Amino acid sequence: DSFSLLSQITPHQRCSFYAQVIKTWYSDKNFTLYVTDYTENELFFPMSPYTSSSRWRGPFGRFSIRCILWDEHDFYCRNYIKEGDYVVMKNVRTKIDHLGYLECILHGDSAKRYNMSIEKVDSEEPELNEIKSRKRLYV
Repeated sequence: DSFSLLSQITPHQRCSFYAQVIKTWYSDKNFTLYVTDYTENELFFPMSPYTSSSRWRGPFGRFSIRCILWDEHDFYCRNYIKEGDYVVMKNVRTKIDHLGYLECILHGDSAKRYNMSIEKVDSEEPELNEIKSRKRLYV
């Protein structure tokens, strides 16, 4: 249907959003992104500022969502989407993990049944103006 702020997404729905990539992690099974639009969601994991060792600089608290990418989504993004990039995720699915936190999932879809996509957004696009503005306010 249309785009949501990350504060508006709920579990077990299809949604679309713009976000900034905070963290990436590739593995032999999948590719993981942690993204934010600097809006808070009560089901996101609360990122701690106190962790003894971490390369995460922010945002802290419940402001970012983990996205797991498998199969073609992994192969496409794993050496392409980078920390600090802006992304637009379209028609992606949300779920709740074993511990109750929201996450986003992109399952391999060779049948092309669900129409999902993730693409990089050029940093000058106006749809990113609110993220940039909220980042300033968050900080």
